[PDB]
Amino acid sequence: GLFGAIAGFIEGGWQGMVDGWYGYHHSNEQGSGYAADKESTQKAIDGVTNKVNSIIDKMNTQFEAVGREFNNLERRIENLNKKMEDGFLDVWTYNAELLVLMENERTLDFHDSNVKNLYDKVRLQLRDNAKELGNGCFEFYHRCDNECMESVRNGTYDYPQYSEEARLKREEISG
Amino acid sequence: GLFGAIAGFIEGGWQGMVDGWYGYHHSNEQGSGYAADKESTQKAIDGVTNKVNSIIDKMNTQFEAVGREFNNLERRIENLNKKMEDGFLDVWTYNAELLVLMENERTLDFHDSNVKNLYDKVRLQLRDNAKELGNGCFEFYHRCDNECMESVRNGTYDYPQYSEEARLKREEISG
Amino acid sequence: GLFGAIAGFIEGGWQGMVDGWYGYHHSNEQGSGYAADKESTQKAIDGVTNKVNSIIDKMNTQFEAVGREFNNLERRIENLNKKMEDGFLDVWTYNAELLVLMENERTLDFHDSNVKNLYDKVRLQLRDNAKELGNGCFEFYHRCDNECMESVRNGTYDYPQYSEEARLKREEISG
Amino acid sequence: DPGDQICIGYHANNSTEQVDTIMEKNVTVTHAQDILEKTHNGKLCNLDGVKPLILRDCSVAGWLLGNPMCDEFLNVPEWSYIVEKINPANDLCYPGNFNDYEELKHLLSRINHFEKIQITPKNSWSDHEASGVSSACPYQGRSSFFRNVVWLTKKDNAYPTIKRSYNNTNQEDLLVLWGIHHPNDATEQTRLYQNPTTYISVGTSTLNQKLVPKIATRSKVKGLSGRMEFFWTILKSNDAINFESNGNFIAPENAYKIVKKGDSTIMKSELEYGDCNTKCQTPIGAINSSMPFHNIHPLTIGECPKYVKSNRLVLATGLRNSP
Amino acid sequence: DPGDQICIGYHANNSTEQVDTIMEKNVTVTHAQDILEKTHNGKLCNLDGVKPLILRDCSVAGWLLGNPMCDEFLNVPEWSYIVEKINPANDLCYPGNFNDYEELKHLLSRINHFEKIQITPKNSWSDHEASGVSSACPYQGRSSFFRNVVWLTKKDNAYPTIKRSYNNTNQEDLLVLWGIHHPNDATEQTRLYQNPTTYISVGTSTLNQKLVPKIATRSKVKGLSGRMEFFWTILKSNDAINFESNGNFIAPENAYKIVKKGDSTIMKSELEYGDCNTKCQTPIGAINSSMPFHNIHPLTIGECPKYVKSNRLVLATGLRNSP
Amino acid sequence: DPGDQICIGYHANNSTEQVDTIMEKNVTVTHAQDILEKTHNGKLCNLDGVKPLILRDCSVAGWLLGNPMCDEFLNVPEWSYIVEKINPANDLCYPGNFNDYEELKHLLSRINHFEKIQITPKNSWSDHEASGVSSACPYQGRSSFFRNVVWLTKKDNAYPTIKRSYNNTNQEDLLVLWGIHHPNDATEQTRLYQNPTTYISVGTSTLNQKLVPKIATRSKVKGLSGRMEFFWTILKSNDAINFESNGNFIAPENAYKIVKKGDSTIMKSELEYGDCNTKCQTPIGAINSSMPFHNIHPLTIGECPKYVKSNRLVLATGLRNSP
Ligand SMILES: *[C@@H]1O[C@H](CO[C@@H]2O[C@@H](C)[C@@H](O)[C@@H](O)[C@@H]2O)[C@@H](O[C@@H]2O[C@H](CO)[C@@H](O)[C@H](O)[C@H]2NC(C)=O)[C@H](O[C@H]2O[C@@H](C)[C@@H](O)[C@@H](O)[C@@H]2O)[C@H]1NC(C)=O
Ligand SMILES: *[C@@H]1O[C@H](CO)[C@@H](O[C@@H]2O[C@H](CO)[C@@H](O)[C@H](O)[C@H]2NC(C)=O)[C@H](O[C@H]2O[C@@H](C)[C@@H](O)[C@@H](O)[C@@H]2O)[C@H]1NC(C)=O
Ligand SMILES: *[C@@H]1O[C@H](CO)[C@@H](O[C@@H]2O[C@H](CO)[C@@H](O)[C@H](O)[C@H]2NC(C)=O)[C@H](O[C@H]2O[C@@H](C)[C@@H](O)[C@@H](O)[C@@H]2O)[C@H]1NC(C)=O
Repeated sequence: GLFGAIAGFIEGGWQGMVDGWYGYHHSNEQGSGYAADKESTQKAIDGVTNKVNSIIDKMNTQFEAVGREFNNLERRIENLNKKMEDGFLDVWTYNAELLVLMENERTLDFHDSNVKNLYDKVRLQLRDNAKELGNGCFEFYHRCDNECMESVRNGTYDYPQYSEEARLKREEISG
Repeated sequence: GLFGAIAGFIEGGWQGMVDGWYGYHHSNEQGSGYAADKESTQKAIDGVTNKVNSIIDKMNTQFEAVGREFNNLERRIENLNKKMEDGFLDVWTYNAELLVLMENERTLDFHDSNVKNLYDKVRLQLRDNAKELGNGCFEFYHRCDNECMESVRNGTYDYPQYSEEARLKREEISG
Repeated sequence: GLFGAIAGFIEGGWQGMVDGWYGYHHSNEQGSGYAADKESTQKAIDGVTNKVNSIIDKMNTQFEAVGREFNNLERRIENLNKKMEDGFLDVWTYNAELLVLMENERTLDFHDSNVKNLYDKVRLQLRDNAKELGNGCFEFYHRCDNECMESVRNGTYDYPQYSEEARLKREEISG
Repeated sequence: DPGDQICIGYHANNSTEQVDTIMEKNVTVTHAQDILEKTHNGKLCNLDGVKPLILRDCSVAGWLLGNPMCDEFLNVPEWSYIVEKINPANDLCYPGNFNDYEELKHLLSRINHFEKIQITPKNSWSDHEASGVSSACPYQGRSSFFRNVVWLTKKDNAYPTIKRSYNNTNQEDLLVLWGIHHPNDATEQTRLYQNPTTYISVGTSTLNQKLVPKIATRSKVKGLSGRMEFFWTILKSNDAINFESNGNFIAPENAYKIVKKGDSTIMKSELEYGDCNTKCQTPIGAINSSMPFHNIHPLTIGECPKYVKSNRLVLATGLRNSP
Repeated sequence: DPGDQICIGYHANNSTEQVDTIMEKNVTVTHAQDILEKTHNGKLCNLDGVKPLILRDCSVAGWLLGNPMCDEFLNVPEWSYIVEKINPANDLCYPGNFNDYEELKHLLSRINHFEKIQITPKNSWSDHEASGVSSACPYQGRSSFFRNVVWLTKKDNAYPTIKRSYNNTNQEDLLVLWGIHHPNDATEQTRLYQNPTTYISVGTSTLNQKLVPKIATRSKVKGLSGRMEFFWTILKSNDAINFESNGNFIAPENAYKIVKKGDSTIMKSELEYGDCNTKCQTPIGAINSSMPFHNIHPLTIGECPKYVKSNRLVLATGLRNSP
Repeated sequence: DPGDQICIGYHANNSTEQVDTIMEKNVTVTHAQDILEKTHNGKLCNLDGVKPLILRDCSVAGWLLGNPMCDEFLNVPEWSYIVEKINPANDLCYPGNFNDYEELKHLLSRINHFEKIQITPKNSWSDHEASGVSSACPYQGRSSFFRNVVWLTKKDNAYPTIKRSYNNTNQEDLLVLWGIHHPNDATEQTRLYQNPTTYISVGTSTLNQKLVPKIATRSKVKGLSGRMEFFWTILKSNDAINFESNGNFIAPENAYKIVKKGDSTIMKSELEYGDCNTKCQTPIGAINSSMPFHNIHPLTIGECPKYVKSNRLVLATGLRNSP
């Protein structure tokens, strides 16, 4: 994609995440598990639905063909009528197909932007209290249970609360 | 947004900033204050203005309906004429609304991209001479009058010129 | 650009790089030189070439004008015929010009994206074994020959394999 | 020791649905929405509750003029649309043509109900023979003629000038039909109408018409080389129509009150009634769908999706899917 | 202790202007530009310096033929466009029809100025009476007739054959008008024209016409059962027109030189002159704007915005605005 | 001392090609693909292997009726398309008109080859003179006439009634032409045709036509004030056409079998043949290109790019180019 998140710096999708589009996998002493970011997926399901409806609403006024008949000496206006009717069908066929191709592209990049934007939402919370592995994961420089994890999933993660604890762990590695 | 800048990792705009679209807020002993980045706002006013002119100009030659009259045994051609003229008004109405809906979307994503590119313009200058707070602000690691701020606003900021004061301060936090 | 790579945090293009669109310039004891990114230039050639073809075929069915003649007392259907054909012609000209204008925009920003994602492909490999100069360049914290240079080009760069060689060098600077 | 870690990722599943994009085709995605209806039931149904007028092998002329082989339609109820075949078998039984036929058919597409009324009783022609018939218009093994017009001929050996007027005293506008006979030679002319040179005048507040027979030799169509030429007018409520004639007159017998105007169409289909119901009908089958597009036929009537020529039209709602 | 700090941010204000986008409606933005003109003055104006030809209750046919109730328009100056009502009251005072009226009207929409000339002095009919008059054509409470054609009838008890010719010696093309009278019975025919069997021949380098009256019974329109049928031609410069008739002839008295062609149209409007001026006119009011779009009426004349059916069209220039 | 470095960057070159975008015009780019063909060879060529029919100063009417100046086209080979000038000099040599001409010209756009057949040998007029000739149709300094129709006049002092019939026994449809002559006065009528009151009846399974001369005064066109009006019909395979007349008949001599149907058009061009070959032809030159668009002319025939009004149409393939 255009942002490097989906099928980029974070490879592959999570079969086991069935609750949403974007989210978190955690691994501490209380085992593993998946959890969806409700805020970033509700914004995304509402964004895509509005677009889909916005595509349908733009085609409410569109050309409708009607049958007209002509005698054997009205071949010129019969031809004028056929070209005119095929002409608009081609125009609206082009307009729909192009609208589908164009928004499909921007929907996929919407999902790409949303995942990378979620990554940087967590990356700016941990700072140096965790290390960027470069595959979408952060290895903490301290202990993080299942309410600390919850604090970063809802963005309440208070930094200095683990600042000193982590610093000591960094000094052990740089020795 | 698609970039996470406007209403993203930095929410809300600066009401007190009246000189441009994007810029800086600074706070040292020499009081506080705003300063607009005119360079990044000038590229953007030129960018948006050109777009507006390019959409209006692409529709200068467009379908115009003319009154034609038909008698009572010409209802077929009268109907052909009516369907054709409505037909083109609907095509050009669709073309105008859709062009607005699409470029409005891309006008907004143009702006956070300009904010994000500008954020990364100073972030890539200070590096470890500053700490990223993660909300659009940097509390840098040294002393800056109102000409130090000037060097980063125009991108002439020499790194080692203040690396040591910061280095000691990094060592001071490392104490 | 919309992503800040081309004509942004990395100024200018490389006249001396002739093998591809995006790539690397290296400087070790074994001299300097340019080298193309093989994987990323084909994905981009596949991307632009396919788009070019999808634009040509989305206009394969389009309005074709035909000659029609009318006598002196058919001015109304003569005029209707003229408006109908001029009308479809104006519609298809707009569709062609606007499709080109809109995809030109998206082609240049695609390039901007491909360069930035390539930047992040090596930045997340080297981490602290290198210093981001902030101009698109990385100065290593160790010695890097011409099998080290290729190793970062294939995403085979082993981080812990020489982290210590690098860690001591930072502390050598950190003294 | 490697410690606690939190990772960011996205949904993936076993979906196989593909989607097209400008730069890449057949991109597999987690969730997609089809917006193109591609299926129909292959039958002609009622539109909302209203049944179409299904002409069998009868054409609009056969119905309106009263081809004896179309008596099924002597008095049709309100219809939702008209169905006619491409080459109807029971059209003009006597050879000839219908004047401004296509403008008539177009008027019909704005009409949902006719009511037939008799405006000249066959027993009101006391100085003419009102019994013209032809072997080209058989009814029940015998020669007949159109039912809604009457073929007048000479009685004894005379054809007095007919001066007849009819006043549309109804509230509704009237569709009135009539004709003129073009014989093959002066002998046949004198046998049927006596008078060698004849005319027909038709007068209305707007119509000011004069017809004259074209007595001439022409090809046999269905064994006849004579021709019948028919005409029509809409007699407005309270206006009167005037006929003056000394031969070759195919006089109006029945006329049509326009009872209800509205949306209708004349569909060309070979299909037959289906005893089903729909809100969207095409000549090749009806549509029941909530998708906004379809590609089955451009000619539809009712509440319908928008026609497009596409074979496939799929929207991406979800994200790109991993192998 | 907290040291020196720098923050990077963007503008916000008290703006309430909303903008639509594909994925989101009603996005408040700092700066927006409206590009859709939605207002007009509700008047009929001059187009540049030029006044329209405003027919009041007169139709185009009423004007050109010279309906006595249209004497306001005997010699009109150059116009910018023509305004006509939906159902003008003063049309053909005498009942009948205007042949090829719509093709005449379309020619008229390509013309900016006529100059009326006399092509036959009314005192040149020395063997016919040229004072024909009708109660369906009142002028001052009395019977009159069209001013641009003359109703010829018999003088003494004869209608000598008219053989009259006119050569367009002018440099401009001539619009020439004439008619034929259709009486209701043979007695009126002889009362007006003496000759029972009459014709009208008209000849040009291209016109080759022969009319024959239709004497017949028909409905009363405005107390009359007669009809007048009018015809028109464009006589090219240096060409001649030739008339022959032995009765029922409504002869040309005045004709129109086509002095200037250009863009105009015939607008249908109930409005009256407005004593204003514009660069852009619609049937329901004039437009003074620099907007690139408008939604007031699809039929405009002059330098105008582009018509669209949109109720609203707002462009986003600024940024998303914070609550 | 400073160590090893790796840099990520992009291509640049000395290219100058500019490209347009929504926000900025003339952005210089490294690689572009032009897709707009703007050139033609400026001549009339063959389409595939097949030569066009280039009428020189002849019109389609002049060709089919057989204007003596169009003997070059008496038997033309199969054509790919037809080239005719805007105002061809050799048209209807005798003044008059061609009935439903534009509908005939339209029929012509699906015909690639005629094969002319004789339907009445000129030596079958034993009771009429078949030698009508006119100074309006000169051939080699002398009065001649159309070669495909025959001007019959009285013989001795009689014009017996003509009854001639033809049954199209061919597999292909037939184009049949005939005409009527309108004299200037009753004296000329009896001088040429003896009978003062004349007719022409033409009959087909579908045609039922009756013409009568319009004897009247008209302006001289090419020194003559008489007129000839021509008519045409398509006689289907196995149908018959019937002609009856007692004067003023311009009789069919030759008719056309429609032997090959296919795609064609009538192009209006002043150009002449070019001895080249093309796959795509326009009225002002041929197109040899691989471009998907072109801008030379809207009327093309064959395998062509799509017409657009654009002056420039360039795609960006490479990236923005550095100063
Ligand atoms: C046009 O001519 C056809 C062919 O003529 C017949 O065959 C010839 C080889 C020769 O023997 C002629 O003298 C023959 O009549 C003719 O069609 C034929 O008509 C006969 C009736 O006598 C039929 O029995 C025969 O089947 C038929 N042949 C074919 C191949 O159709 C047409 O005459 C009649 O044709 C029939 C089909 C009807 O259309 C009828 O109205 C018509 O009289 C003849 N066309 C016309 C308009 O006269
Ligand atoms: C058609 O028949 C109706 C019914 O009689 C006629 O209308 C009536 O005419 C009488 C005058 O004799 C009048 O007093 C009635 O008020 C009127 N009734 C209605 C419902 O209109 C009509 O005759 C006449 O109609 C009037 C309106 C007028 O147009 C006149 O020209 C006409 O003769 C009959 N129509 C015709 C054409 O005779
Ligand atoms: C209409 O009147 C004009 C004015 O007299 C005629 O044109 C003149 O004709 C004479 C010959 O009779 C010629 O010497 C003059 O040069 C010519 N004047 C002009 C300005 O062209 C015209 O008569 C004749 O015009 C010529 C050109 C030709 O068409 C001939 O057939 C025609 O009779 C008059 N037109 C008619 C139709 O009578």
